Amino acid sequence: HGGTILVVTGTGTGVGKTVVCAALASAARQAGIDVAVCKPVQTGTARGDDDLAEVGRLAGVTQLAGLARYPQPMAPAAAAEHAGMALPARDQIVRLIADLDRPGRLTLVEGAGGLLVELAEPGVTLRDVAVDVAAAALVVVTADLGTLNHTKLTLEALAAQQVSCAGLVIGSWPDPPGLVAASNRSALARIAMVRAALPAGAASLDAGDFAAMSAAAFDRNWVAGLVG
Amino acid sequence: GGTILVVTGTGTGVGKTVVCAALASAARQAGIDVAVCKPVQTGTARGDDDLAEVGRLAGVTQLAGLARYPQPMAPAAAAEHAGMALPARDQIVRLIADLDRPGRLTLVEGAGGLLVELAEPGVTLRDVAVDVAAAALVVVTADLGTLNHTKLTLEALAAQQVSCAGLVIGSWPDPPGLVAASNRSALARIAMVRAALPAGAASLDAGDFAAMSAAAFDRNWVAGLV
Ligand SMILES: O=P(O)(O)OP(=O)(O)OP(=O)(O)OC[C@H]1O[C@@H](n2cnc3c(O)ncnc32)[C@H](O)[C@@H]1O
Ligand SMILES: O=P(O)(O)OP(=O)(O)OP(=O)(O)OC[C@H]1O[C@@H](n2cnc3c(O)ncnc32)[C@H](O)[C@@H]1O
Ligand SMILES: [Mg+2]
Ligand SMILES: [Mg+2]
Repeated sequence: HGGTILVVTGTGTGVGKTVVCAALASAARQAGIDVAVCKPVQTGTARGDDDLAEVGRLAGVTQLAGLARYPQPMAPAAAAEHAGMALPARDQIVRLIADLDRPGRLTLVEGAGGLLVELAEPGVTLRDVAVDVAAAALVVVTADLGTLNHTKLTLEALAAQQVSCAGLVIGSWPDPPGLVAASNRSALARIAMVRAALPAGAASLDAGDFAAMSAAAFDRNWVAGLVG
Repeated sequence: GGTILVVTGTGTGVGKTVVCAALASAARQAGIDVAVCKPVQTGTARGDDDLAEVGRLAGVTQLAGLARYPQPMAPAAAAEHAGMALPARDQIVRLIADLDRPGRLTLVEGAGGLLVELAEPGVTLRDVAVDVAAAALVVVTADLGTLNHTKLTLEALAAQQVSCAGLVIGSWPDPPGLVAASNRSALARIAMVRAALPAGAASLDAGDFAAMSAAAFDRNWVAGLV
C-alpha cells in the first residue's frame, strides 16, 4: 500500500520548512495529486505558532494532522517539560503518519527545527521516524553563509541511516542575490538538486499569488514524479 | 609528539578564535607550551586576523598560517574570487605535525564549521584531524538551534573516529534566559561542557582575559591535556 511520504526537514530552526511544505503541497495539488500535511510536534502555541494553520492558509490544504502541542517557543523536550507534559512516543508519530499514507497521495511531514531535534523519548528524531515509514527527506536550506557546512552535515546524517535525499529547497531567496548568496546557490546546486528557491516573503503572498508562485517555483515534472 | 586539538564549531561566528585564545591562556598559566595554527585566513581586506587575536589576548607566539585571502567568504569562494587555489592537503597536515612537539598543546582553527572546504580539493578540517590524529573541541552557542547543530557536528566527528574533546559555549549571555540555561543543561547531557565564555570576552585586554580564562576551565582537565 502507501503513497509517498516526505519528511520536510531543514538545516536549522526558521529556514522556511513550513512555507516549503505549503509551496510543494500547492504545486502538487495543482498537478491533481492529493496532499496531506502532518506536523507531529508543535511548540510555541502560546505565541501563536501554528505551522499546520499556515499551510492551510497559503495552500488551502485541508488534510492537516497534528499530535503534540506545547505553549513555550523552545525545543520540544524543553517545551514539554516546561508544561509538565511528556513528548509523544515514537509509535505515536509513526501511527499518525501511517494513517495518512494512501496510494496516490503525497504526505508531507514537518519536524521541529532541524533533523536531529528530539521529537519523541528517548532521543528519537525525525530521521528515526523517516526510517520507520520508509520516507525520503526534502532538506530546506538557506543561502546565507554557513549554509554549506549545515547542509553537508544534514545530508551526511541522513545517509548514515540510509534515508534518501529528495533534494534541497531554499526557503528565502532575495531579489536580487549577492556574491555569497550566489556562490552558495551555485555551491548548493553542486551538492544536490535545488528543486525551488521561494522568493523572499512568499509567506505573505495571498492565496492567489502563492498558488502562482508555487507552480513556477517547482519543476512541474519533478512534482508529478513523486507519486504514482 | 604533544597534544593536538582541532578547535571546530557548529558554524561561523560562534567564537572558535576566542576559545582558542582562552584555552591557550589557561594552558600557558598551567606551565604548558602552546602553539596555534590557522592554515587559511579569509576576510583580510576588512582586516580579519584570527592568529593576531590569539597573539594579543593570550600571548601565544607560535602562530602558524599558510594562506591569506582578501574576500570575506569561505576559503573556496575566497580562493575562487582571487583566481588562486587553496593550499594543498599535504601542506596543512605537515605544517601541523611540524608544530607538534612533546610538551606542547597545539590547537588548529579551520574556518566556519567542521565540513567547510579547507584545502583543495574539498578537504575539510575533519580530514586534517584524521591525518594528524587530533581530537576535536567543539565550540557551540546556547541559542535556539544549538542542540541540532551540535549533534550533527558530533556525529560527523565520530563517523571518522575523530574523538570529541568536549564542548565550549563560545558566548554565554548576560543574563542567560530560559532558552540559554535550558540549552546549557541539555548540551551537558550529550558531551562535556568545558567552559562557557562570557559574552564580550574577545574585547578584553590581555590581563583581564588571562584571569577570565584561568577561571573558565577546570584546572585538572587543562593540566591533563598534555
Ligand atoms: O518559526 P520557527 O520558530 O523558526 O519554527 P520552524 O523550524 O518550524 O520554522 P521553519 O523552518 O518552518 O521556517 C519558516 C517559519 O519561520 C517563522 N518566522 C519567520 N520569521 C520570523 C520572525 O521574525 N519572528 C518569529 N518567527 C518567524 C515563520 O513563521 C516561518 O513559517
Ligand atoms: O569571525 P568570523 O567572520 O565569524 O569567522 P570565524 O570562523 O573565524 O568565527 P569564530 O568562530 O572564530 O568566532 C566568532 C567571531 O565573531 C566576531 N564578532 C564579534 N562581534 C561581532 C560583531 O558585532 N559583528 C560581527 N562579528 C563579530 C567575533 O570577534 C569572532 O571573531
Ligand atoms: Mg515551520
Ligand atoms: Mg575565528
